[PDB]
This record gives sequence, structure tokens and C-alpha cells, in this order.
Amino acid sequence: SNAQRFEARIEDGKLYYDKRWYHKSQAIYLESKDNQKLSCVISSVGANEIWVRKTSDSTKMRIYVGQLQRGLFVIRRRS
Repeated sequence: SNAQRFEARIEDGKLYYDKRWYHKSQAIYLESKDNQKLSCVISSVGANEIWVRKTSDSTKMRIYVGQLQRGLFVIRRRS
């Protein structure tokens, strides 16, 4: 697949996105046009999906690896 704007995958149980490593406890900012910078902390890293937890809403947000590779979400790391 060449349709990749961001290189992302899950390696050794950690998130490898934007050529940068993310922890399981990782705090990250998800920002978009129709979505402001969400200060969210990852709760668990799966195989094809990452579970990030909204600090405010306390809900679980499941992001798929493929969606990150297409560049659906812009994730900035804070660690």
C-alpha cells in the first residue's frame, strides 16, 4: 500500500507512529479540524488497535493502525 501519509504500526506492544514511539501510559494530543486537541492517555495497546482514554469523558477511543497510516488522526506525543 502506497496510500500512507503517516507511517504507523504496533511494535512489541507499543505504538510506532510518525516514526516516533509511544508508551502504553503515553499521554497524547489528538487534534483535527472538527476536533480540538484532546489530551488523552493510552490505556492499552492491542494488535491492530490502540485504546486511548479521554481524560475528561473517561470513555475509551479505539484507533486502528490502518486509520493512522492513512493519516486520519494527527497524534502528537507528550512524554
